[PDB]
Amino acid sequence: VLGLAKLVGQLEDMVEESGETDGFDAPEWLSSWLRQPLPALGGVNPIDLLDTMEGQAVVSRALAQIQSGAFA
Amino acid sequence: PVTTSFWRIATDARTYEADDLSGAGAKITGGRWNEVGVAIVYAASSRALACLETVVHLNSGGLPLNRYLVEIEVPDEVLASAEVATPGNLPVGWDAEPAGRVSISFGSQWAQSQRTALLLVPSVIVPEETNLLINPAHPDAKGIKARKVRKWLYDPRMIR
Repeated sequence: VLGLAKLVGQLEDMVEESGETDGFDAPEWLSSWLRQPLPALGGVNPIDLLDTMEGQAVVSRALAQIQSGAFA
Repeated sequence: PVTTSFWRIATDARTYEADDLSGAGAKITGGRWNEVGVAIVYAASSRALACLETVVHLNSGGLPLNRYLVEIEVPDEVLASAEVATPGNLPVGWDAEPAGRVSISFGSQWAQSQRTALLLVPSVIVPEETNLLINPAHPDAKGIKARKVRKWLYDPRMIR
């Protein structure tokens, strides 16, 4: 189960807290991000990790670090 | 000057700000050098490296975030007391992607031992160039200052 809605919500919360929501299409942005290499994960596409609970946690953490400012 | 500047590209959030020195953000998520629940401040030795660690490495371009370049002014006498970790003396695995137990454990031991208030570590992106970790619980972290100096606008995914 992909659970994209949960990730979209996480992203929307981040932008509401830390940016500007007006005009922002979170599902659209997430779609691209999930299918692009993520250097923090060694260049793998995040979508390819969403088939396990572990992978879901890893992708959610990376998404959260965008806002938190921890280095990966 | 009697200080040395390190750099963050950071956002304000609900319960902490871009110029936070309490390590609140990294406490929430964890990072390469810290566990969830342990507060650490991450900064880079150049603004360029901060951009690589913040935007490029997390592929976070294109988000309408209100990002700030934050200057972290470190007293030179506190920096003089920092521990320096290098690719040469770090345990094998410190540069795993995704970050794993080796760097997280190394950072945890440094933080909990309170050996020093500051730890200089290599960037996984550019191992020859350093990031700075500040342990806000360490007594010697007193005197460090952080301020927003401008908006950070450079976003490789920006649409004109």
